[PDB]
Amino acid sequence: SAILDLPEPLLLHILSFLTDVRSRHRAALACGRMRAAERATRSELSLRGDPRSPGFLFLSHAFRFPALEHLDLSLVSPWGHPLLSSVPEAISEQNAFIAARLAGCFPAVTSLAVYCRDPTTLANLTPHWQASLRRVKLVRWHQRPPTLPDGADLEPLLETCAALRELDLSEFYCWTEDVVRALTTHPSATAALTHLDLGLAAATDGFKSSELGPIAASCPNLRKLVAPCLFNPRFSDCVGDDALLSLATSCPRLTVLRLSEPFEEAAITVAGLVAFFAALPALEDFTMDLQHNVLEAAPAMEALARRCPRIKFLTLGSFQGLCKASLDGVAVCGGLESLYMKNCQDLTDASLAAIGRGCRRLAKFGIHGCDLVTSAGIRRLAFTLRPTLKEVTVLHCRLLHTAECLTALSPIRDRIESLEINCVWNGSWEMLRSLSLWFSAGQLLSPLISAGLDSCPVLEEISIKVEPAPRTIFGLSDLAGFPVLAKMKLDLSEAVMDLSLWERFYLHGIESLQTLYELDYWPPQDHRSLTLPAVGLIQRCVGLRKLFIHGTTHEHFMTFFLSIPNLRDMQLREDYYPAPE
Amino acid sequence: VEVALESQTIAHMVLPNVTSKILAKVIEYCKRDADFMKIDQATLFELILAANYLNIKNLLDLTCQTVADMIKGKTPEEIRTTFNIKNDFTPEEEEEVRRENQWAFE
Repeated sequence: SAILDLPEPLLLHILSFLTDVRSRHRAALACGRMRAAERATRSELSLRGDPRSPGFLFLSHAFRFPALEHLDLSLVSPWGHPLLSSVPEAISEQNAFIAARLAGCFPAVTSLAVYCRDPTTLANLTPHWQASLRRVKLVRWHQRPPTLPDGADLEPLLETCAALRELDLSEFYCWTEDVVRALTTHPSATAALTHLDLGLAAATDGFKSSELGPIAASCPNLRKLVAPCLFNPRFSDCVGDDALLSLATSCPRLTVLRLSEPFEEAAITVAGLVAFFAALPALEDFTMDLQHNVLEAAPAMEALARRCPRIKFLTLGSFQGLCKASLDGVAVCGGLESLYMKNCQDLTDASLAAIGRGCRRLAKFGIHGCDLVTSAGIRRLAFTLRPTLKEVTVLHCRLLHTAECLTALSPIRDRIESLEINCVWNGSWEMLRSLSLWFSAGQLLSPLISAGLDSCPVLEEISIKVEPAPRTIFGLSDLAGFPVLAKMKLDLSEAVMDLSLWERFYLHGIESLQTLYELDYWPPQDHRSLTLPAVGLIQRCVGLRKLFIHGTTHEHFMTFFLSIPNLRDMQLREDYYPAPE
Repeated sequence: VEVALESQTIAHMVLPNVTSKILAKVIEYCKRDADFMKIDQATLFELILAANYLNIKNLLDLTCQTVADMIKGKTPEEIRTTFNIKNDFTPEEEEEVRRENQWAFE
C-alpha cells in the first residue's frame, strides 16, 4: 500500500482535506490506520443520538478526536430536550459523568453549538472546555423559562469561559432584557467579545435603542454585530441616528454590521449615516434591512465609499435613491463584491447601468421589490458584469417576470452559480449549482422548465418556499430532468386532515427525483403535523439518506427506515418559536 | 534554475533522496491548472514525499488534496482497492468503528 507506506503525518494531512462526513466514515472503516488518521484529523462533529445512553458513555477510548474544534450538540436525541439540566443530588453525579465523557471524546473544543433549555446545561459542559472555548452557539426554540432571573441564560458562559470571543444567539430564544443585563454585568468576559449575533430566534420586536446603547458600550472589542433592532419611529426608544453614532463610537472596531427590522420614514437620516460611516473606517460588511424608509440615500452611499474604503458587502432594505443616473450613490462604491437592495422604489434601469460601470468587482447582485427595474436593466447588468457576476437574486419586482428575467440573465447563463427567483407567469445553465424558488399558494412549478431552466447539468440543490384544482399537482416530478439534483429544501410552513390536500398537491411526484439524497421538509401550519398522504409520498423517496421534517409525525418514525432502504439521518426538528414537548 | 525559494529546504540552505523524474516535476511545478495532477498513482505518492522532503507547502497541499478527492465518495472496499490496503480489522473491531461512526451526523 503506497498510501500506508507514507509517514503517518502525511496520511493525516491527506485526511485533513476530506471534508465529506460519510467519506470520512468510510475511510475510517478502510483500515485501522486510516481510522487513526480520520479520528486525529476530524475538525467538526454534529453528535447523532442520545449521549445520555450507556451506548455513548461506554464507547471505546478509541472514540477520540484530538483535533476536533467545532462540536455540535444541538441535534442530540431527543431533539430540543434539556441536556444535562438540574430541574436530587443523584442527577448532578450522572451529569458530571456525561460531561467528562464528552471532554474525553472531544478534548479540544473551541467552537460549541448546544441546545440550551436552561443555564445548568452550560454550567455542566463549560468547565471542561473553558480554557479553549472561543465560539458558543446557543439554540432554543422553546420559550424562555419564565422563572429565570434576567441574563441567567448567559450567566454560566460569561463566568467560566475566559477564551470566549464569539457568541451566536441567532437561534436562541430569550428576551432582549436577558442579553442586556448579562452583557452589561460581566465586563471581564464582555470586553473581550468580538462577534455577536443577537437574532434571538427571530421572535423579538427588535432591540431598543436603550438596549443597543449599553451592549455596544460594554463591548469595545466588537468587530461583528448581527442584531434585530426596533427601527419603528412610532416608538421613542427606537434605533435612530443617535443610537447609530453611539454604536460606531462604542465599537470603533466594527468590520461587519448587520442590522434589520423585524417585519413612513425611519428615525435614520442621511446626515446621521454620513456621521456613522465616518466613525467606522474598517467596515467591510454593512446591512441595514428596514421596513421604514431612508429617503434620498445616495449622499450617504457616497460617504460610505469615501470613508469606508474596505466596504465589500452591502445589503440595504427600504433605502431610497441609492443610485439615479442623470456616477451616483451606490455606483461609486467600486469595492463592492456583493450588493443587495430591498424596496428601492426609484431604482431604475439607468441605475443598474451605472452600477454596472461603477461596481466592477460585483459577484453577487440582488434586488427585492424594486418595481421600476425591467428586463433591459438586468440584461445590461448581466452583460456588463460578465467577468465576475456569479450570484443573482431577483424577487418580487413587478416589471420583472420569470420568463423574461431568465432571458435577461442569459448573458451569464453559462457562468451563474446561484439563482434566486420568485415564479410569476404573467441552453444549458452550465455552472448553476444552487437554485431558490418562491411561489404563491396553488401556483404551478411545471411552467418553470418552459420559461427557461430546461437543463441544469450541475444543479445539486433546490429550495422551494411557498407564501388549487382537484387533479392538478405542483409538479416536483418536473425536476427529474436535473441529473445531479441531490439536496432539497421544501418549505411550506407559510403555505396556509384539511391540510392533506395541500401536502399531497406539493409533494406529489417527489419519488421521480432519482438522485434526491437530502430532504428538509416544512409542513403547513395552522404543533405542525405531517398528514398520511405526505408520509406515503416521502416514503417513496428511495434515494433518501437524510430526512429532516420541521414539525412532527404521530406515524412511527421506524416505518421510514423500514421503507427507505438507505435512510440514516432522520429527525423531527421543531426549530420554530415556540417549540412544543 | 533560480523558483528554488519555493522549496523551504533551499531557503534554509543559505538532494540525494529525490529522483530526476520527480525533481523535474517538482521544478516544473515551481514555475510561478490542476491538470498537473493527471499523474499516475505511484508517482503521485512520490510527489507527496518529495513535496514534504523539499518542504514545498503549496505542492504538498495540492498533491494531498488530490488523494483526498481520490478517497471521497468511495465505499470502504473501494478505498481498499484504490490504494491496495489490507483490511486490518476483526469483525468485532470493525463493527466497533461502524458503531462509532453512527454517533456523528452525516
